[PDB]
Amino acid sequence: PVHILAKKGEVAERVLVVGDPGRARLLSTLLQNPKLTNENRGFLVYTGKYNGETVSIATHGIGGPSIAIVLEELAMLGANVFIRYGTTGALVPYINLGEYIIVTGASYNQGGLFYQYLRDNACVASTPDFELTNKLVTSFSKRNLKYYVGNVFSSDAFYAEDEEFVKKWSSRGNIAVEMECATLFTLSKVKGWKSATVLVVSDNLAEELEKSVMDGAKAVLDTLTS
Amino acid sequence: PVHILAKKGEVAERVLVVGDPGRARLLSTLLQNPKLTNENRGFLVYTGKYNGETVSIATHGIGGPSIAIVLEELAMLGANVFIRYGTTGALVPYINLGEYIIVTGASYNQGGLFYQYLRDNACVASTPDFELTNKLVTSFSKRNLKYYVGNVFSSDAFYAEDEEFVKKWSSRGNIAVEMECATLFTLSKVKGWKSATVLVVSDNLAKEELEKSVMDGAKAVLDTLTS
Amino acid sequence: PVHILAKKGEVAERVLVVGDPGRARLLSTLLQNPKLTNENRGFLVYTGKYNGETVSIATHGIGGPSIAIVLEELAMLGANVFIRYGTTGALVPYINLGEYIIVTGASYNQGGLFYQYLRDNACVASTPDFELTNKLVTSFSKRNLKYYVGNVFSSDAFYAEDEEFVKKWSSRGNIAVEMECATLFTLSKVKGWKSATVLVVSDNLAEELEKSVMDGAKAVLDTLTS
Amino acid sequence: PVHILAKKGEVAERVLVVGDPGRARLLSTLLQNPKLTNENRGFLVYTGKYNGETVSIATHGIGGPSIAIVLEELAMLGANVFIRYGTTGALVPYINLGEYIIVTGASYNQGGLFYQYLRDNACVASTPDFELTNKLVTSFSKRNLKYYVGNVFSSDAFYAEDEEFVKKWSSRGNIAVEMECATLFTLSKVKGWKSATVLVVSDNLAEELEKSVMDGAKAVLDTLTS
Amino acid sequence: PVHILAKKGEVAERVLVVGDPGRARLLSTLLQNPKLTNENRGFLVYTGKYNGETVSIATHGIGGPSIAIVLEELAMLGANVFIRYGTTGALVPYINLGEYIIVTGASYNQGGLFYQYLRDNACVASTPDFELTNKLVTSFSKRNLKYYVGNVFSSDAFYAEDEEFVKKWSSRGNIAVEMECATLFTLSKVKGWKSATVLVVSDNLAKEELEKSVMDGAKAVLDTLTS
Amino acid sequence: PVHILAKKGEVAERVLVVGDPGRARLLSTLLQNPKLTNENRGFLVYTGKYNGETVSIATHGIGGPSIAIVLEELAMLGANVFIRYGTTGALVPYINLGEYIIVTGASYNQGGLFYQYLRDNACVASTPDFELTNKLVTSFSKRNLKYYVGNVFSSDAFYAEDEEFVKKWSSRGNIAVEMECATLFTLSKVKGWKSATVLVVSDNLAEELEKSVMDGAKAVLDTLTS
Repeated sequence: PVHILAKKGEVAERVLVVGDPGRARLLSTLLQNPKLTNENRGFLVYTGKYNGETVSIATHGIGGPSIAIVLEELAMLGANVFIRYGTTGALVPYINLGEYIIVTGASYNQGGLFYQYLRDNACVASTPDFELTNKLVTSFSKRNLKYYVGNVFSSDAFYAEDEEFVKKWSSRGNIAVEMECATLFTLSKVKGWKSATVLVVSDNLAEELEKSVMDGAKAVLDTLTS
Repeated sequence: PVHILAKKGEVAERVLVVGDPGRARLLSTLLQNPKLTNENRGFLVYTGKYNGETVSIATHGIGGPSIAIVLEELAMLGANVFIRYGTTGALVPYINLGEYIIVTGASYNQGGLFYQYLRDNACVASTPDFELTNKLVTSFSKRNLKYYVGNVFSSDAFYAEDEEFVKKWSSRGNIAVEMECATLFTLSKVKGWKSATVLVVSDNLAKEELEKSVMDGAKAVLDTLTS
Repeated sequence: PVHILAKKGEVAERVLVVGDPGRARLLSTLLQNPKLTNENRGFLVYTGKYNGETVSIATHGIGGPSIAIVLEELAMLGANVFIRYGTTGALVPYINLGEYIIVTGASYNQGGLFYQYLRDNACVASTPDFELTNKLVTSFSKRNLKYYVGNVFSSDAFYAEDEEFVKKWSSRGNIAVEMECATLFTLSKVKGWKSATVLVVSDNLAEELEKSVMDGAKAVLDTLTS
Repeated sequence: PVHILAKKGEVAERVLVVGDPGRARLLSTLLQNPKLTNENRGFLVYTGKYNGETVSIATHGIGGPSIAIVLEELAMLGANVFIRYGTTGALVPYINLGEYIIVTGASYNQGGLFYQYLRDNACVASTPDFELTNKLVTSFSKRNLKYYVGNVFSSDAFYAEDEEFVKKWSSRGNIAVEMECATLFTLSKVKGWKSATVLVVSDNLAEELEKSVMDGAKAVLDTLTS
Repeated sequence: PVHILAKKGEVAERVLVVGDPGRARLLSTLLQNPKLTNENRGFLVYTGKYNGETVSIATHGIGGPSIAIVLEELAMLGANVFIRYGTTGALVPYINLGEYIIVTGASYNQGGLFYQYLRDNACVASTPDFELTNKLVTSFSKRNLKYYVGNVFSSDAFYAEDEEFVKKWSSRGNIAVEMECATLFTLSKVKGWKSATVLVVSDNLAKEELEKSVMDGAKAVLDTLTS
Repeated sequence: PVHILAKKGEVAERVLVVGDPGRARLLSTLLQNPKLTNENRGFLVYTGKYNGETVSIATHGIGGPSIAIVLEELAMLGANVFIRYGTTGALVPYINLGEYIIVTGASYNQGGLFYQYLRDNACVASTPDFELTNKLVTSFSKRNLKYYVGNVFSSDAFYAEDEEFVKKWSSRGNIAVEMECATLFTLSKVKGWKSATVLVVSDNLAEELEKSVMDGAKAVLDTLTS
């Protein structure tokens, strides 16, 4: 690997991936004896223990191309189970800020990265691992956290204008919008990794936040070590 | 409707859909007082009771265009919950004939029917209802039936040649191939219906037996539909 | 064959295909000594004689994927000449219910089945056999039937909405809409089969009907056996 | 019109179009009292009489974009019936040099010009006028000419390489390759013009020629004026 | 070649290409001892000298398919440097009729000719040779001619309707529209030829005069080609 | 802006953008009185003076989606001139490590981000600003640095396999491969910003490095303030 410079044995098989390096550092506090194993290119990676298991928390930056690079290199270092923990904008009225969304699939526009990996324009089912996702639901339910289960649209252009945005994507079965779930799910299916995702609603297109991010992180870490 | 000619209220809200009219007839014997509510164009639809609950068993033919028409017309007659029960060809070697596959998503080639409904070529997530699919897993487990959970490729050309077929679709996360799950899942997401699918493995690309497998799984699906 | 379980020798080289099993059974009364050679999966197939030749009438269901399977299996049993006889909705105001349309070509949205068979998105000319089609015109003339010759749009989504449907397809040279001739024509040109199509107008998007179907069926049978 | 500077009244309703200015000049000798009504940009157009009717012979250059412009301008001047007469390379072994191909449809790769005119990638049936085409068959028969009826592939890249060229297009129902009938047919169906095409085989990818061109030209003129 | 029927060595390595045969003839009078090296199919090609250097002026007709054939055949006859000199319609209001546009790149709709040459739908950068384009800017500046530098949209359908034409292409970084730059640039990149383009503005979508503009710019192009 | 939290007046009109936060910090040393104006999400942005002008050095992360976000927000804060300074893998034999490439255009696979911004699949010319790029050449020439001018392929999948990679892209006129030039150029053309790019060759697919990066940075800063 040329972006994540951690040595083999420094990355755990179980990894919690976040887009914001700042969140990676903040969540490392939930691990026992956390150690920084990479800082190159801003991709902070911490490794420690939790619930009798070794786990790593890694930064993936923003966008499909960026997360694909991080997942590929972490895998080269031993990782094989990834749970995405990010933020999202809800596309439906009833979901409130600070609540969570457990992702069941990802809609996306074809092209670029997908074409290079799949070699044609087939719409391959972009879904998380069945069992891992159910473990997430169980964990969030045990911690009495309010969540919704559903598909999300993985956008590549956060600023491209679309006057029909909310109605378009929500009418297509998506309850939220984010940017890297489709890449995570599809690449994992091709590579044989087990992946899932949970998002914190930080906006609704249709301190309390710190509490939300922290609460959800504990639930994800429980899932990763169960 | 112009294809399904059922009379007012003859169709249940929950429907078990199959591609073979012969299977619809056969499975209708699992229902209490089954009645033939439609026979037009060969699309046999029966309605009766299972565990005290009213349900229908409907024929959808072969292919996306056919199942789309049947789902649209059943919905106009009052249906809003659909569980497809079909046959499939496995794409991986560890799955045996007669076992079952509970579908979690569907891969497909874009264009045609999807372009007309979606209005562009976006790859909209073609997935079943989460809750309903989990209920199916529970039902099959309770009846000690051997199943696998995974995605399938919904093909439009049964006889089209592809020398790299198995490796291509299996390397893409699909464990089996059939022809209408992608249409079922996507149209349901768009129209607001709750759908799911269970398939009986009849071939592995990697009669008494088949009928027994079909009958055993049908009970598990019906349990789910009336739960 | 997996869906049509007729024994080889029971399917004629000349086949009249219809989408409705009910029409197959009704039209079988026009043959001499008809025998049901298949009913599996609802695909009724009858074989008998008409003006000195053996002919089969087969059901193809609805949609490209369905007719493709039926055609491939009938061919594996010995069929090589197909004439589709179905229903259609006119796209132009001057065509009346009960009249006929002899098809000269089919417009279609590419993808799916065409991509699997052609291996790319080329717009292969989807046309019927020239000779067979002219014989159809001659047969319908001889019987004094009212027909029109033109292209049709083979739709894959009967219920999908399009606010400009009639204007769009009629301005693209199509005079009616149906669902399987694009598949019939293209697959035939690829496999080397001789095919054609006649449609009965049952709607105009822009007793008598029973007689319309029967009258045109006789014209089609004369052609198949000419 | 911007490219064809003929004055209105100088272009006939019936037009024989050829790609080579030189063939336009040569074939003008078959008309009575021919007059050059345009030479701008090399697009020679001649107008005269033949068996009681006024007819024009026009040059269309090479390629879809070129013929599209010429057709649009000839139409703005009063033309509404077009018959292309060009050269082609056979894709099947039994067709010999000097023989003719009466075109029934055109296969093409979508995009560019078709996207600009149709507004999306729909595979609109690219076929000639049914009546006009049958009249061509009759005319060529009467003159005892050797012809074949079939589809052709309208290529946009004469020199692009394709190791499977002949096998691919011949297996797709095409018996010859040319460059502008897909444009001719589709644009005609959209604009409401009546069009057809006959080609002289000058190569087989799978004195005498001068006479072949002249013989078929007479057949085409009889059709245009029938 | 089967379209350009020139005899051995009658075509120069450097060629000024134009779409109008009439312009080729007219500009040939700027050359020392001009000779007509081809007239087949109307594609007039002349060869002569300019500033002691041998050069050719060739006709390419209209559209990508036509210019591709002509460029391929000229290259088979020894040409490897091409500068297109055509006419264009401006897409922005500040450019006046008779002024010039030195092209830096070409926008285009995919498919057809590009698919056959590139073998897929990748958007390969359709740009001219950097060095040659800079030489054109210098040449035009030396002759005090009014020019603008920018990208153009290479259209395949002159008469196809588009109610949002000007705003669409101008908002996409294009300052003018014509029909064969995309083909010229892309084919040249693939075949190893050095190409560039200069256009005379004959219309703004936002005879004596035109001929003068055409003549003045032709000298600047010829200076560049023989530099 | 929600990713780059710098206040208006804290970002200069002229910006040098790099993918690696580490390079942003290292190059800030070349500015007079540099100040850190943003660190949120790891997107380090420094602002200072150079050659009598105010300039900013900003981090854009990896990939089209990531750089699009950074450019959009910097623009919202006043930036309008951007020069990309990154690393690349050469696709041609003759270019050596440590040397530079001044980009004249970017090839790319359509889809995702481009579709969302352009609203269809047109291949819009992805080129840098003419004048700015020439200023770069002048600046690199004045500092006696070895550079090559040419197009690059902007890949979205750094790890997707392609056995024909080098020959494919180099035969298409690209001399190097990177990941965000196409997004930079195209978005700038749409938004009206002036952009350019120079890359340091760090690999050839067909301390000394520190020196190369530093030398090139001075040349880019000269260009930005000229």
